[PDB]
Formats: sequence, C-alpha cells, structure tokens
Amino acid sequence: RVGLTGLTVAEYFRDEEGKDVLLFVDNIFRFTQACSEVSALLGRIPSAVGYQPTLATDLGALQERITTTQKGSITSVQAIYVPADDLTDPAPATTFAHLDATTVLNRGLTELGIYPAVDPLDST
Amino acid sequence: QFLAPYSGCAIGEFFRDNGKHALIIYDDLSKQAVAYRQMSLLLRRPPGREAYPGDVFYLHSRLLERAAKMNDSLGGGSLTALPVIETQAGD
Amino acid sequence: QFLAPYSGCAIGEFFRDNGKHALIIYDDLSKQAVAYRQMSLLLRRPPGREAYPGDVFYLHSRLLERAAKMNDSLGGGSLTALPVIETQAGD
Amino acid sequence: ANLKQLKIRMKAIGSIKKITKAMKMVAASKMKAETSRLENGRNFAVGSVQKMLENESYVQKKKSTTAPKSTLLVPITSDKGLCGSVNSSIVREVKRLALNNRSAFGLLPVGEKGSSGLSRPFPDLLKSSIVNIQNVNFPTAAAIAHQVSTQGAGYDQVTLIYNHFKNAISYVVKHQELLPRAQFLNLFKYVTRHEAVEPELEYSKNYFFELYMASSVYNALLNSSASEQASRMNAMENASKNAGEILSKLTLDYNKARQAKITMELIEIISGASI
Repeated sequence: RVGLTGLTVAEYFRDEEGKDVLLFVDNIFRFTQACSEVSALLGRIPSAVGYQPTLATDLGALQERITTTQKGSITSVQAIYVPADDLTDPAPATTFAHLDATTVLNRGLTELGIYPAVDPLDST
Repeated sequence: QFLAPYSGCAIGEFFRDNGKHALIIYDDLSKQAVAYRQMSLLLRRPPGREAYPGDVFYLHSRLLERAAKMNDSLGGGSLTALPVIETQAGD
Repeated sequence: QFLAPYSGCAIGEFFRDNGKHALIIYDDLSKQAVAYRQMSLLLRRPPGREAYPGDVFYLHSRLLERAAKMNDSLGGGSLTALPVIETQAGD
Repeated sequence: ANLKQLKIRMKAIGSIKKITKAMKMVAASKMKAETSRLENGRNFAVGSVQKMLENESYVQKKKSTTAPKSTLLVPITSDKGLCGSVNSSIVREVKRLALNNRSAFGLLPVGEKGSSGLSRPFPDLLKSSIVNIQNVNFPTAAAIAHQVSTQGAGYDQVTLIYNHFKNAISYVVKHQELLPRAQFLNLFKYVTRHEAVEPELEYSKNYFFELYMASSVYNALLNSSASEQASRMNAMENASKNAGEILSKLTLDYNKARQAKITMELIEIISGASI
C-alpha cells in the first residue's frame, strides 16, 4: 500500500490544486509481489505462478486511479522489472496492457559518451 | 467483469428476437477468464492447467452459443459476435 | 485393476513354491497407479506429487520384489516378472 | 514439457550459433587474402596467346575449323565441406551436361566435394581427380595444367567449370573452352606474322602451349577459391541467422514450460495442504 500512499498525495494536488503531478514509483514488480505475499498469508490460493487471484483487481485499481481529469493529471513514471526475463509473466503482461509508452534505458549509449540512457529504437 | 459480457449479449438478443440485426463486440476475453479465475480461486475450487477452472470452456461457450442467425419465421434477426483474445507471445 | 497384479502374482507363487518355473507378465502399471490413485483419492486420503498417494512406490516394489529364484531346499522354483510401462512422449 | 530437455537443446543451438558465427569471421578473413591474391594475379597472361593467334591472319586462313566430338570436362570445386552452395552448383551443372549424353566426357574432377559428389552418379567415367591443394600458385597450376594436358590427348576439346568471383556476394558459374595439345600444335605451326627464331618454332610451340593452358587453370583456381570464402561467409551468416531464430523460439517455449511447471507443482502443494 506504500505505492497507493504516494498516489493519494498526488491525487490531492490533482483535484484541489488542479495542477499536473508526476508520480515516480519504484519497480512495480515489488508492488505486485507484496500483493501476492499478503494474499498468501491471508490463506488465499495462489495463482498460476504464485501471484494472488486478485492480480487484475489489485493492479487495476492503481492503474485506473492514475489518469487525466478535468481538474488536473497525474503522470506516472514507474519502473518495470521482468522476473526471469519472461515477458509472458502475469505481472509485466498485465502491466503492459496499461502502459502507453515505454522508456528503455540502454547501457551501451553511456559508454560512447552519450548520456541520455533512453534508447531511440527500443523506446516506443 | 465476469457478468459484463453476458449483460451486453442480452442487449444484442433484443434486436435478434425482434427481427433486427445487431453486432456485439467483446473486448479481450482473457480479462474475463482472469476475473472468473479470481472468483474460482477465492471459492477454493480445484484449479486445472494454467490455473484456469475446468468449466472455463463452458463460461465462454454458453455466451457465444447464444449469438446465431434466427430463421425468417421467428423474425430473421441475427446477432454477430467479434470476440477478442490477447496472446502473450503470439503462441 | 489394483488387485489383479497381485492376484495373478499369487498364482505364480504356486509354481514357485512347487519347484516349477512360472512367467508372469504385468501389463502397463501406469493404469494400476491411476486405479490405485483413484482408489486412494476417493478414500479422502492426502494425495502426493502428481495426485498419487505417498506409498505408490511401495506398491510396485512390494509386487515386483516377490519374483525370485527359490533355493533348492524349497524345490528350486522360480518366478520371472516382465512388467510393462507405457510412456507418454518417451519421457 | 520436460524443461531439462529443452534447456539442453537450447544450449546446443547456442554453441552451434557461436561456432557458426566464428567460422564467418574466418571466412571473411580468408576472403580478404584470396581477393588480395586474386586482384594481384588476375588477368595474368590471359588471352595473350588467344590475341596473337587472332592477329595471325595467315593462321585464320589455314585455321582448321571443326566441331570437337569428344571433349574433357574438368570441374573445379572446393575440398573443405560446409563452404556454401558453390560446389552444389558446379556438380549440378556438370551433372546436367553429362547425364544428357554419356561416353562423350572424361570428367576429371577437381576438389573433394566435386569428385565425391560425381562419383556415385558417374562411376567408371571419372578415373582420377586432384584434391588437398595446400596453396594456389602458378607452379602448382602448371602441374595441374600439365596433368590435364596428358589426359587431354584422348579428347578433342577441354573445358573448365568453375565459379566466377564477380562480387564479394555474387559468384556466377563460368566455363572456359580450351583446345587440346594436338589441335594447338597443328594450329601454331601456321604462325608466321610473329617470328619465333630465338627459340625455334618446334620448341616455342610446345612452350607457349603450357602458358596457354596454365594461364586459364591458374586464373580459374583464384576465381573459385575466392568464391569459396565468399560463399562460405554468406552461408555462415544465414546459418547463424537461422540458428538464432530457432534458439529464440525455444526460449519462449522454455519460459512457457517454466510457468506450467510452477503451476503444476504449486497445485500439488495446495491439494495436499487443503486436506
């Protein structure tokens, strides 16, 4: 719920202040992981690969509360960690369904002396 | 999410039963399976392959089976369906 | 299906203890494990890996271990077992 | 689906792609050397004998113009395998030209793959071949030209089939036609415009014959040798390319099988924990 805490702080400025907000969130993998851990402790049967049955609902809430309204907007720049480099994993798969753009940081560009880490081709 | 597809389908049958023609479009149904899979796991039901319930087939079939072309005597109405499915790795 | 292997095995012990030679051929034992698994699951017993009971290993071991070459003191009889196993995809 | 088997097969393709990729590097390295040798030795005394013979007007008047009924085919192929499709192209063309009419060609092959590939289709037709060439040089090309000269007496014409190295990535099959020794001498004696008195004609006719034969042979080897490294490099590129595509496809199935494995094992634990 720490992720939702920062969101609530941003929603205040969105509605009351009416100004645009930029919500930085650590890699969503640990967010989805925490939701799976709390679900297991409560006694819920895990999902295919151990996630909670409420993955879509638990994740949908966060991804839906972040949008543009008539008062303001909350642009979220969150990192994406793919476990075991499996794009078909439920966590990144359900996340990509909501992401509108992707910023892929490449290590090679830094070596050449160019230090915007973003990759022009990989980014979409 | 589990009930929305059936609710919309009933709206299409209205035009079908009144001789009219309707085209109902179902967004990606994998979301429904996840929503139905959620309720299933929460009900302590035994999960099958890929953690999907054994009756997941009947879930989608019973819905699409109602979209058909009624004869002329009943009104000649129809109900076209365009179900969508999202493939993770194109497999 | 669970007792037929042991049932026929007892018939072989007759020739064994009588100094004679007998050859018993057990067909696919995987079918026995399914029947033994089915028999165990329906008894509300805790299942093991692959839904099979915990003592499934003791089943085939107890059955096959009886085949032996009795010493001359008991008649010198022998019982030879040729159990069969069907694999899904050669795994 | 037995992840242990898939991961092993993925490892195999990874090594193949690795070794396949490395062979391409060596293919490019050797291609550079061959092209460097080709560009320096190319057009060496080629058409010289043909030019002067044409300049000999009296020769053309007395030229014996007939169609050779029996000819000798000497295809040129690479000896090392996995060199590309150049060898298959040469053995394919000679097969067509030979299968059509038999007993009218000696078919003295050159190169392991050329001779081996033509052994089974044409038994008792090809009797000897040259293979395991350490290096390409004019002294060696003369030894080969000399051997062909000894075997060319039985046939009324001689022609060489080899790959033409027109571009680093384009190699077209090209075949030259050379007249035998007997036809050359009877034609060379008519030479009168270009005087030959320092060495007498009886010696010059046989000497310049070697130059005429070795020149073509020496040039053919270079073109074929350059095409070998060129086609080999392209083959490794396509092979490494295909190796990567298959390796990536199995990786998806490996991840898919990984998810199913965790799903299967996890349900077993839940089933046992339920009771």
